[PDB]
Amino acid sequence: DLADRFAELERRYDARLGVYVPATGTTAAIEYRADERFAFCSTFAAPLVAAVLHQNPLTHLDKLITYTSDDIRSISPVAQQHVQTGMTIGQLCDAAIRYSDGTAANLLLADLGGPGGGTAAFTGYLRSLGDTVSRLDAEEPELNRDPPGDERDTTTPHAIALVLQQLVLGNALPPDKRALLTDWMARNTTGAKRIRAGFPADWKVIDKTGTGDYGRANDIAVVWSPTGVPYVVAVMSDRAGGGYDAEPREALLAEAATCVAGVLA
Ligand SMILES: Cn1nnnc1SCC1=C(C(=O)O)N2C(=O)[C@@H](NC(=O)[C@@H](O)c3ccccc3)[C@H]2SC1
Ligand SMILES: Cn1nnnc1SCC1=C(C(=O)O)N2C(=O)[C@@H](NC(=O)[C@@H](O)c3ccccc3)[C@H]2SC1
Ligand SMILES: Cn1nnnc1SCC1=C(C(=O)O)N2C(=O)[C@@H](NC(=O)[C@@H](O)c3ccccc3)[C@H]2SC1
Ligand SMILES: Cn1nnnc1SCC1=C(C(=O)O)N2C(=O)[C@@H](NC(=O)[C@H](O)c3ccccc3)[C@H]2SC1
Ligand SMILES: Cn1nnnc1SCC1=C(C(=O)O)N2C(=O)[C@@H](NC(=O)[C@H](O)c3ccccc3)[C@H]2SC1
Repeated sequence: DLADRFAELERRYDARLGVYVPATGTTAAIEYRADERFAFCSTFAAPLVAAVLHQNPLTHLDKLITYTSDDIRSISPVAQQHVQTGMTIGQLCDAAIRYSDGTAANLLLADLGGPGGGTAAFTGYLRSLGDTVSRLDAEEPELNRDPPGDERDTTTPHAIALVLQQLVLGNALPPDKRALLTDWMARNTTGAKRIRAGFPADWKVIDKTGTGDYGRANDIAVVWSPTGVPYVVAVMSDRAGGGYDAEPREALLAEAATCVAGVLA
């Protein structure tokens, strides 16, 4: 039984684990703590890039954004290297997805604009996709830091799975913009040890990870079977029992994904 397996993983990793896989015509939804809130961490970058793509003509990707020393205040593997030249919106989208670049995410929030440095407009974008649960309240790095149980900067496995389903498999974006989002997630550099690790090599996986304080580790993915049948997989976790400095445990996500893959294979 899946729920027993997931509960065993929670005990193993001193963690809280949330899992959602939407139903298909032949598979029931998989749910474990699916409606409990967990911090987004960088998983929000996927719908953030969708929002920026949706909002603008595609040639907005070529607009140069300049930024300075006081803009680098979070892990930013790409933006730190390009601070002297600026980055285009397309480069920012690439970095935000593929490297979880926090400065890139903050600059994209600013590009979206409006109250809360773009966080209200981001939340509004999710509302437009029928998500009345998720909320973004802070930028990077603060959005990773809310205490366990705090609702700020949270989604749920169920909510984020349904959002990602619309973005990747549905019609939230026109095909040209959808392809940009999907390809950036396909070329992600941060997810090899999470959902990807739980699915056989002949399944395709595209994903966006998140990692935060209090042992937070997330991954949201779309996977395709070897015959092209897609599934959406959201796995979220935290480790409040270890306090603020608890390490994220990628292996919890890999094991959870292995259990999911066993059901879907
Ligand atoms: C196993 N796993 N999976 N996901 N997260 C983890 S471990 C959590 C984690 C730790 C930690 O110490 O344990 N960190 C560092 O150490 C910091 N390194 C950097 O800030 C920086 O060098 C960097 C950031 C990103 C890419 C390359 C370089 C960060 S990176 C996040
Ligand atoms: C997804 N991909 N990329 N490279 N190889 C693949 S798997 C082959 C494939 C499958 C399938 O059932 O094998 N598809 C879907 O599922 C249908 N749509 C989407 O995936 C779609 O919502 C989307 C359309 C346009 C741009 C981005 C996303 C098609 S797309 C072709
Ligand atoms: C309960 N127990 N007993 N023995 N092993 C365990 S649990 C295994 C384990 C976990 C874990 O994931 O569970 N860790 C963290 O999280 C990491 N802590 C830090 O990075 C940080 O707080 C720190 C870095 C340097 C000096 C002091 C603190 C390491 S500690 C090893
Ligand atoms: C790829 N890699 N390689 N080694 N470790 C990695 S992890 C990939 C990664 C992700 C992610 O998308 O999973 N991130 C976030 O989410 C952002 N979290 C924060 O900035 C954050 O404040 C924070 C960072 C670390 C510890 C506690 C809080 C960053 S951090 C880098
Ligand atoms: C670019 N790169 N190189 N290697 N991995 C990478 S990817 C980024 C990354 C870095 C880094 O260097 O940025 N890491 C550390 O530093 C390690 N942190 C720890 O193991 C950890 O917190 C710890 C636990 C217990 C005691 C002491 C330290 C890992 S975590 C992954």
